[PDB]
Amino acid sequence: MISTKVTINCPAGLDSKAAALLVQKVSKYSSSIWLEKGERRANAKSLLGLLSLGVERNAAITIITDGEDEKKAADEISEYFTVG
Repeated sequence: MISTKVTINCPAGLDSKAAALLVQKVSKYSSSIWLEKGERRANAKSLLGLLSLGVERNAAITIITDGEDEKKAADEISEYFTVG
């Protein structure tokens, strides 16, 4: 189980476009993947869960990965949220 803290460097945070792209990207991994904002939590495979987080631009978020590829998933999700 890996916890990595990141800043959402996305113009409208996790809006429809950014949440939908995360859901697509995250299907490539075998690991369970969740995002956490304070006490709000969502499975990264759930468009509805991601949207319900209400993540805005520059929000501090925790990426939680758990499974065979958990370190790869953690690095690539953090990269997606800082660089694009």
